Amino acid sequence: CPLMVKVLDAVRGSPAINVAVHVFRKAADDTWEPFASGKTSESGELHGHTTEEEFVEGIYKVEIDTKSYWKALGISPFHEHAEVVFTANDSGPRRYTIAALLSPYSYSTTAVVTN
Amino acid sequence: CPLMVKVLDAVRGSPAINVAVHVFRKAADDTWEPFASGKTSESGELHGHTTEEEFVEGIYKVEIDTKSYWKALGISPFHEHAEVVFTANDSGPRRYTIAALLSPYSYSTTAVVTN
Amino acid sequence: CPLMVKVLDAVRGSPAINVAVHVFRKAADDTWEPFASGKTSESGELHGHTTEEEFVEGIYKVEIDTKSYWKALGISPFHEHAEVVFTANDSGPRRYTIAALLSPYSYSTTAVVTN
Amino acid sequence: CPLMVKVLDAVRGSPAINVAVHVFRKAADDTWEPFASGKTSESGELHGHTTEEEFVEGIYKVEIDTKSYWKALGISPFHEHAEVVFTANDSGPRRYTIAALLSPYSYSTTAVVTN
Repeated sequence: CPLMVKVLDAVRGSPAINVAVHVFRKAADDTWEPFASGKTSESGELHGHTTEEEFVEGIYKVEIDTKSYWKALGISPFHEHAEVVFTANDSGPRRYTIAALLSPYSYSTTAVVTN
Repeated sequence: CPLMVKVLDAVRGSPAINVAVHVFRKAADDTWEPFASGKTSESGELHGHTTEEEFVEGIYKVEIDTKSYWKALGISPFHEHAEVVFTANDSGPRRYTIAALLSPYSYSTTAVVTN
Repeated sequence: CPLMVKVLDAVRGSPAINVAVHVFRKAADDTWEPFASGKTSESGELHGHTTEEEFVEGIYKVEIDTKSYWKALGISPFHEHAEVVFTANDSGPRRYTIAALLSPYSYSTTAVVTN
Repeated sequence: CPLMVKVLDAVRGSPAINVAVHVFRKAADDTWEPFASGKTSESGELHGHTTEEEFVEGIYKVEIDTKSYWKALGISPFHEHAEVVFTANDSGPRRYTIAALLSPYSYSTTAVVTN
């Protein structure tokens, strides 16, 4: 899998489990189009999305349903969701890991791009 | 100024100056309508393009043009922009400060909401 | 105020109020000597206990009592405190703002240095 | 291994490789005492420190030589190092992962505690 998403909960000090993640690729009309989606596992990971075949260069959007996650915990959140928009540039045979750290009123996201 | 945006550069330890910010409000037809925009000052702050009257409840999107900022500094960043989407004032009027901390392959964003 | 400390609560989306902060300066004998201390205000800021004359170059340590803060809110946090250690003014006098963003199992800290 | 340290570089979008990490445990005299140390691997991880035998409850300090890491890259950093001080509380048979995200003028750290 060329694109991995890892979500952490900065409140409980745990993986963020059962979080819905939708991945989209930018299409000609500059409209978003579904690409991949799933729920994070107990390790907080959303795994084997697409293969290296369909993971072409382009603009991708990763949308993390943070709001539903916090509501499930009884915690009042600020964000409607977390969005990560980036360019996949084809250079070395690279894996992208999108990491997200969640708190009710803040999140951070980091890309780890490895050979 | 019920909506303030503050942007910091985590690489230089400075305010992120001259960063473009666009604010959208979700309209009735579920599309995004332009609400306010500006560039951060020398103190990394974007102030009042918005009044308290005009800043009614709704879903807002703050999009920070992080890519142009890194590129103008000779850096090729991961993300296209930083997006912050939230519901505003739905329990009455609040002041919101959206803080963003920028690195080339990482950003974080935090909301400070005061009465 | 050449040394300012600002602390935010990522759980409540608010300034972190009444947070204890201790600043130490490394002395000649390689131990830490007490330099300044205070509690954050309602705006989450700790201001001037320091003058520009007294804030000479050296290695400084800013220790933020995050544990007492979470516990006073009914929360059992991971960390004992947040520590920030840095060399100050070694190319002439600067203004430093140390920003800390707090969650129970996570914190981040950022330095903004201006001339 | 009951305690893992994972370090990321928010500048290059990579694991932070070859970073020196020193772990200390709080001793009776309220002095720090060496516990474990090593260099992060190419995956940015410092692995199999101690066993569950010697990883008892107590106050631990993880010190990450961020300054040497940035100097090796030609990047001028703010921090002397990053320090993470926490309490290991013995409850479920738990693994602690200490994650650190580094930028020249900022870092964040998160604990992921898992069964």
